[PDB]
Amino acid sequence: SQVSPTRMNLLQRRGQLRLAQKGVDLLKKKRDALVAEFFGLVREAMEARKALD
Amino acid sequence: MAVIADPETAQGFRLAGLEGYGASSAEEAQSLLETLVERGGYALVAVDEALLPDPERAVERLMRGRDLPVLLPIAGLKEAFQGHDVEGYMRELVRKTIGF
Amino acid sequence: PPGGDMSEPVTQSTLRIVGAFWRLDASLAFRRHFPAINWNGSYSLFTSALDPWYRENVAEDYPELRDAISELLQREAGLQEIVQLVGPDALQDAERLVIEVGRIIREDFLQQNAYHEVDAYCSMKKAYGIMKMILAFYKEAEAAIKRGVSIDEILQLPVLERIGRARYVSEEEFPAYFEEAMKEIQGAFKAL
Amino acid sequence: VARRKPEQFIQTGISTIDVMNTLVRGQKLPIFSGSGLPANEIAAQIARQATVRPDLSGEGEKEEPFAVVFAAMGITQRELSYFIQEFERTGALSRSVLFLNKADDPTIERILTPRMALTVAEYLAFEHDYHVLVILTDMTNYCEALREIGAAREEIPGRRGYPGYMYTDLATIYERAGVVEGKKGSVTQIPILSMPDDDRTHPIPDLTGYITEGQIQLSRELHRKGIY
Amino acid sequence: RMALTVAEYLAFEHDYHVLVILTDMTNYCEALREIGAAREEIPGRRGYPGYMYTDLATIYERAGVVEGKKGSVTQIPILSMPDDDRTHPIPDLTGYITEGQIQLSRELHRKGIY
Repeated sequence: SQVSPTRMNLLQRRGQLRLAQKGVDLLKKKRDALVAEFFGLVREAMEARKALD
Repeated sequence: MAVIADPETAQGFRLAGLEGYGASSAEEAQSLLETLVERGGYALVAVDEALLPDPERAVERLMRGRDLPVLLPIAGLKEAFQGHDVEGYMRELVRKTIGF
Repeated sequence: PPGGDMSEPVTQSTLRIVGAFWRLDASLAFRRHFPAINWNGSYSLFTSALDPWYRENVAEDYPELRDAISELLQREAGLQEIVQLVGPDALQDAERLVIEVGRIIREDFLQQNAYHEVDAYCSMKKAYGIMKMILAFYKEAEAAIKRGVSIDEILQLPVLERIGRARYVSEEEFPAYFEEAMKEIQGAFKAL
Repeated sequence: VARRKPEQFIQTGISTIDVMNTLVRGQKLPIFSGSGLPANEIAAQIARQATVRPDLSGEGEKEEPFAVVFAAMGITQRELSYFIQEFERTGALSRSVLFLNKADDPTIERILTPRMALTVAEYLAFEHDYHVLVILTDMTNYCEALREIGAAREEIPGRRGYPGYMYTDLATIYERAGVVEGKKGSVTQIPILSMPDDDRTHPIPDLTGYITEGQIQLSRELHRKGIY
Repeated sequence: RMALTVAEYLAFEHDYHVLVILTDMTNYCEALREIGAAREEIPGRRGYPGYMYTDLATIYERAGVVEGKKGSVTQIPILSMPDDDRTHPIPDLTGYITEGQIQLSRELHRKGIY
């Protein structure tokens, strides 16, 4: 069918890992920042709301 | 604008602060809601929890993106209504991020 | 092995032949709480056939403790991650319960020193009571949240401290400290 | 030194070649095509649409014969009749020399017969001053016969069961072509591969890279849309 | 092997302290292979020899302190890999007898942090 090279490509699939394994390390505490501060705005929202409703 | 709720509370959108002439007409006031927002040229579209749009998804699925003039749940009726605390907290955590 | 790989002969042969693999993690090590054994990456297929001979000679409820208690780590592994990111106080009282017990498992039943020889000497009778107390403290934790007992005062009980002083004696003071320590749990959830 | 820069372009009947690569006399265009993608079939399309350009090059090129050569290294029953029936459809059958090989015809002569035929090309192309188009198609079945000597004998497999004398085996074949500086004839050879899958470490895509300058690839992605 | 045998006599028997700094192990290991291939020893994984181990030991094991002899040789070998990947012998081998590894960052060396 269609299949990729197996010694040219050897060099790229080792480098797959360097990009992947390191890549997903930082992916974790990234999104955590935005979602962390988000909470603040949700709580704080109802502050004036309840009062003025 | 275009804000509508119960009759008594609809009165004051008829004045200033807010613009409006409707009230209820359906479950979520579809008769007015859909037809109106199609143009979307109104200064604000706010649908109160006096109608209660259970499928806020109907408008989003149809609009296919627009934060400009789209319902904002408030309350629209008085029973010492300040319950949009305990409601909004659970409405956010359940579908977006980790549950309560 | 050079990577940690299984596609090398030596590993994928041993792997079936010998029935247990004891992986220690680098992170688990660096904080100074020994052993540093990473559980999801360890296993012992031996345990099955030994469960008869364990309870027979050692203690009757000994197997009953091990298997049961391990559920702590499992519901704690996927809990720490990013679900208690917002503090445990903004979560359910059943998902709190996990870190309340969590204290005793991590400061008592996993903390040890290779620098102190009065805690590193361990035997059946010492380890057995430690794992035991954490069963009897979950049984009382969960009765605490069914009565709506605050998580401020349960984390400040004398009960937790009573475990801590009984890992600083090898096995001599252990019997007398189990007389007092057990019954102390009993009257500190009943003192509240 | 006897070779001199190619520049006399022909119509292959696909705008795509005559722009992007702009195939000219004396030049090779290997048609990279994996397995599970036809290339014997679609090659016949080029083979019948081929026609010189004489009004744009400032001189006649129809004045000196445009004969063509074809030659298979190994083909089936259906593709045998399919070829002739696509040469009978335009009458491009006339003025051709066909040194076909089949899969039931000697397996030793899949690699002997190319070498033979190419020295019957040199005679009508260079010494009778004809523009001869050579098209050699089915270059795996080549490699089948090549394999046999590669390893069974004294010769060793220097890459992928084929001899280590591989370099020569792909040199006398491929080298034939190039515009002469003292003849006005030429051998324009267009190899059409059936190289294994989309691999580039396989002997075929290998050496072929370095060799040609101009090259074109066909793929299977647009081939299932049905575009040709 | 030359300066190896001289070194023994430098740091243990003069009480001096030597620091052996080797560089480029790739060449050391290529040349080796040719020698062994004629003694009827088969080359190893990713062509690099398997009789490497023994021979590589003998250079590195004249390192470590010695009882009563204060002076001893400190070993620092330096070797090359395509991107510091562990998918051939050159690191594996080494990495059993020697302790630690100290790899090089692309970010750093670009910015000229040495």
